[PDB]
Amino acid sequence: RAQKREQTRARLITSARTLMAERGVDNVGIAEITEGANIGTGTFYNYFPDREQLLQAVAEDAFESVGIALDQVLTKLDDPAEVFAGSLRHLVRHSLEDRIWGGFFIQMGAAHPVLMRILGPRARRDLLHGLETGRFTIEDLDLATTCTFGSLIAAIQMALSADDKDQIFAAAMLRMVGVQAAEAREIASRPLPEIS
Amino acid sequence: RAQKREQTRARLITSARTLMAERGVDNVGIAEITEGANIGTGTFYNYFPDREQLLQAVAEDAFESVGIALDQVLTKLDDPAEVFAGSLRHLVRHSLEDRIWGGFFIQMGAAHPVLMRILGPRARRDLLHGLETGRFTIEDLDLATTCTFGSLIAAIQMALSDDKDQIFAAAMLRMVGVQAAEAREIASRPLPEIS
Ligand SMILES: Oc1cccc(O)c1
Ligand SMILES: Oc1cccc(O)c1
Repeated sequence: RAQKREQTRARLITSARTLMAERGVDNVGIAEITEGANIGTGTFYNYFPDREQLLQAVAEDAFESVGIALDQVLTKLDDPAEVFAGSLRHLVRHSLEDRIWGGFFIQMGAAHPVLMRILGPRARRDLLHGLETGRFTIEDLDLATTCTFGSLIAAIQMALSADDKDQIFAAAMLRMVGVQAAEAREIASRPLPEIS
Repeated sequence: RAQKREQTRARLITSARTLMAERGVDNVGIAEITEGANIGTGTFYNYFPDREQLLQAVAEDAFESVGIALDQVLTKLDDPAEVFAGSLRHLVRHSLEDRIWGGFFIQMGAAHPVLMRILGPRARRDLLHGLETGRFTIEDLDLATTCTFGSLIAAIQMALSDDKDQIFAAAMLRMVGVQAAEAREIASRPLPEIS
């Protein structure tokens, strides 16, 4: 049935996440994942065409969780520049602390597309907000959104293979959207609201 | 000696580029490539472990050619901002007009590392100069250069799906501390022909 497939995909996603969180997205095979979901190994490809799709579902789950948490806290700040900066700083910190996250930004070339499906609409919103209040200067909204995540990935990959890294990165993104060079740094250094 | 091994590698690179420039990166296999280099299909793996390494070498060849060209023109301008902007615009224009380039950005996950090792040092140089001059405001030179290419890739991928090069360059200027208002002006000045 289609209902059986529905819950199995869900169980596989849960299995993959639990295992990768412990050992790394790169150190878990589908045999172990199918075991965790309680199904025959040779039956995996009955729910996912390949490994990548499953990886993407796990990444969506991770990014969406933070996205929702960010929408709960951050947006409650008045300065659009702080909302955007704070959001970015949380992503960077999560990347340097979550085993599974670091794995997404390195061993996954589809990180960008996933980030765009889940956090893109949120970032665009935050940027549009800053544009409407004259806080930001942006010529193309979609470009700023996609470049932000392209930069995030590169930024996290560098940091991972190496401290206010999050602050420095956020400042650069603030400057990219039209914030005075000196002001940007200050805004990216404001106390960061707890995300947990 | 293994000197022939080196010659073959070079011939394979030449073959892949010629073929991919006419048919597109994704429509050319080991079969066609080895044929252009005049060797058997199977012997391919005696020169490259995978098709991916050859693809990277072809991209290196294309990025280096433009890098060298830029080093002999753009760098002659007096405004560091315009040197950086113009260089980025050439990269965007090539990406949208050259069949082979489009393929590197939407058919190769190693785009960033290849760009970073060939153009990275060049962009970093131009950014440092602009930092010396006080034209830019950058806290971490490596971060700025790796972010520029991260952005370039994303920007090109989007475009590939009227003056997009100017807009991209302006945003990068803004990212490095250039006044939002004067950024678009600099990014719209006549572009010096690279070749
Ligand atoms: O959820 C997000 C992610 C990145 C930037 C932002 O403003 C919001
Ligand atoms: O060769 C390059 C490529 C991109 C930016 C730059 O300043 C130089």
